[PDB]
Amino acid sequence: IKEMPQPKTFGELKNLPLLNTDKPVQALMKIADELGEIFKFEAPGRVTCYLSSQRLIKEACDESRFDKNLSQALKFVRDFAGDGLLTSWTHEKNWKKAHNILLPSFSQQAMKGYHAMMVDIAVQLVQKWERLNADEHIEVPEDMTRLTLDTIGLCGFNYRFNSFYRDQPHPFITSMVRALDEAMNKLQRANPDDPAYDENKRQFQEDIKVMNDLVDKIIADRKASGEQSDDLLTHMLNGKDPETGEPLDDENIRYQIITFLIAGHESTSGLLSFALYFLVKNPHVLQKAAEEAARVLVDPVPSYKQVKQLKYVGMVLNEALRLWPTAPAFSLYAKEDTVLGGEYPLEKGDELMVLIPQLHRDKTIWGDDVEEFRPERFENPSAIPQHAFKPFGNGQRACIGQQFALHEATLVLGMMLKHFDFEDHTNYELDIKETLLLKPEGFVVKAKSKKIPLGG
Ligand code: HEM
Repeated sequence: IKEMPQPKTFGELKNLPLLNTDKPVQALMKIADELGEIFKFEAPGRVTCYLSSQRLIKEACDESRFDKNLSQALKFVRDFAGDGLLTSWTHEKNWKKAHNILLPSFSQQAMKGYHAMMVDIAVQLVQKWERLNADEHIEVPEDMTRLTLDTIGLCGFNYRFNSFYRDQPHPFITSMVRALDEAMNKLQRANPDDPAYDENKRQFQEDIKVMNDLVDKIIADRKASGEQSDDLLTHMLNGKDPETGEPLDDENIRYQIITFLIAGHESTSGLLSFALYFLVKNPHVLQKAAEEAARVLVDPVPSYKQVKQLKYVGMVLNEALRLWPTAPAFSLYAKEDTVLGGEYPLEKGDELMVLIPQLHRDKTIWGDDVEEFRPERFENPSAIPQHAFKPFGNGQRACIGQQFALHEATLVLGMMLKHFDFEDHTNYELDIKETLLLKPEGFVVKAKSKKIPLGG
């Protein structure tokens, strides 16, 4: 039984002066390098505990002792994501019900049905880049976000945002992105009911009606035609919880649709952008990956089977997730009084954060060279110690989109590698912007086409 390690406290400010940054996760990582696998963090009126070692994180992942907590971010996101799967407590009736209904629609098998729609958008991306003039360049996260949003839109509810036809995004995306940005901004707002934020709260209400109006209209449209589809909306309209026997109601269906867009777009865009960041910085890995892509992707458009044979591209994406998991933290609470790691007593309801980028640099698990980009670490996934690699969270509250995200990213990165050579023409210095997610801000490349025809 030990006192919990903790950074210096500064009077009433507690540990807050140590996070005077718009990159708190990276600052927290530096604090963990100093204090080790657990420290307590205090701010005026809040206390949390940050875990970074596999040894402790494997205890935190025992679901009989700790359940998912809604961070303050998730709470503010709940004002428009409602009781969709991401922003619900595990005890909510609609959590268990939407989970049981939705899980078969997110399985590896189910990816066979979304494949044609993911290729549709992936071809539009390849075509965009094929059509650039020499001397133009690519804005990487901006184009990955066009792709992921359009793919979730199409696979999710057969709606085309048509992001590659636009300078200014579709109104629904604008409202969604501004809603998220407002929810993030609220976290560091000292005088929230001040008059200066009345414009903020009106705009926030406008963006919610825009999102709701569109999604309610498409749901009602679909119920009136009876059209069936290869989309998640179809499954939610037809599905019944095997446990209660009930279906989702229209309002919850709307929240799940908004939730897929929130949960899937930025996180999957980051994963593709970081993977392409590490490849252009490690030309020898880029060549090995491009060699796989040429060997495997023999038809003008990839089959589902082919995507599954892209094992090295898969390793690349897992190593990008090791170094910079794009959702860098998830929050947990103690369900009852407990002792963590035989040393730290926790009281019922105490909060823990899992600092995933630090977890992923546990030298006792990964070897001393943790900063190096080595996809080969993932050659044999079953040999990786249990709970060492957690970019998709944990247990029943893990990412339901994991197979969808991975299949999407493998497909797209395999086609990028097949069709283009890449140049890091600005010698880009990694700049990791933090919102709810990580992304390599300002990352730009040039792509030189290999002149390989696409398909019907
Ligand atoms: C590679 C990109 C992705 C990463 C790194 C990621 C990561 C995560 C993480 C860490 C969680 C747990 C959140 C928490 O504990 O508070 C989560 C949950 C969730 N994600 Fe993802 N995710 C990704 C892609 C997607 C996609 C493409 C979708 C949807 C199509 C999606 C939908 C969801 C949903 C609905 C939840 C809540 C699941 C539940 O609690 O029942 N994610 N994801």
